[PDB]
Amino acid sequence: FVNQHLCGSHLVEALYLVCGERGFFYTPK
Amino acid sequence: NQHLCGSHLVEALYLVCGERGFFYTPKA
Amino acid sequence: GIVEQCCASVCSLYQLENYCN
Amino acid sequence: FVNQHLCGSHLVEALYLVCGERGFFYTPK
Amino acid sequence: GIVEQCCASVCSLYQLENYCN
Amino acid sequence: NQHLCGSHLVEALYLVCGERGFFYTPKA
Amino acid sequence: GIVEQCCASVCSLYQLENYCN
Amino acid sequence: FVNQHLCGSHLVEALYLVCGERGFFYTPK
Amino acid sequence: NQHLCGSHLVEALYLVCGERGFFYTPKA
Amino acid sequence: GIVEQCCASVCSLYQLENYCN
Amino acid sequence: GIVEQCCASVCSLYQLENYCN
Amino acid sequence: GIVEQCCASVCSLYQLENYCN
Ligand SMILES: [Cl-]
Ligand SMILES: [Cl-]
Ligand SMILES: [Zn+2]
Ligand SMILES: [Zn+2]
Repeated sequence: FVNQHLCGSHLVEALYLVCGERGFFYTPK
Repeated sequence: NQHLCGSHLVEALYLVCGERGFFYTPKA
Repeated sequence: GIVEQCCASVCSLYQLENYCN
Repeated sequence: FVNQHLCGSHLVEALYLVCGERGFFYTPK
Repeated sequence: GIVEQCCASVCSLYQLENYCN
Repeated sequence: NQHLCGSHLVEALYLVCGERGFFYTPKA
Repeated sequence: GIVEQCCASVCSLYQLENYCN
Repeated sequence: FVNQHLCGSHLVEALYLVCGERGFFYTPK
Repeated sequence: NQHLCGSHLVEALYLVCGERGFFYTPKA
Repeated sequence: GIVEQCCASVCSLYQLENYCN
Repeated sequence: GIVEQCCASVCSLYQLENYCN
Repeated sequence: GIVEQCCASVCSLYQLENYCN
């Protein structure tokens, strides 16, 4: 895996791909 | 209304919620 | 949950707001 | 709903989500 | 218009509703 | 050729049409 | 319409150009 | 077809749409 | 694990591979 | 190929790395 | 946090793993 | 190359055709 630059909707796409059926929390500062 | 599934469901959550944040929990 | 309401069934953006923090 | 910053393909995704089966016109200036 | 507002600034989903059929 | 549906169909329209604009009309 | 030609059936990017303004 | 400004994931989406079942190589410099 | 198809499969490849580049070959 | 392993079946991001250049 | 790191800088998929259930 | 042209500048779908199998 590479380091990624991920803003906005791209970040939540990445979380979806990583977490899958486990689900995830999106929590911006 | 539309069916929103997987990556499309979370992009709709981002849209609606934005910097409020959100939770995506299939198991719920 | 969300998958049942929005993916299996259909839902509005208003319904989607229920999953906001 | 929050205010959104939406450029290019992200704007048309948003229009798709809002308008749904109603359809929509994409008309940049 | 609202289109350009969205990208240079911010816009609401309500504003986008103006573009539906 | 591919099947292009929903959000994928409009992103293909954006790509092809760009600043010409486009119409997406399922009812048509 | 577009859904029948491009989603139900398949279509080329050339066919897609028919929906440009 | 119009000229397009395409970075990152948007470029690979475009390659997918153009190439289809033919497949493609993504090769950044 | 999830099913990753079409445009979703290549965006997952971009994510994982990045500036390493990748190949998408359905015929393989 | 990738379609069989990742789309038809399922695969991990580790499996996806096998298609990196 | 990692969220902001991702957008202002870079982040790993490993870091994103911290946000799963 | 064309890849970098696309992001720093603009490119055509025709140019992208050069990357298909
Ligand atoms: Cl972007
Ligand atoms: Cl899909
Ligand atoms: Zn983007
Ligand atoms: Zn999809």
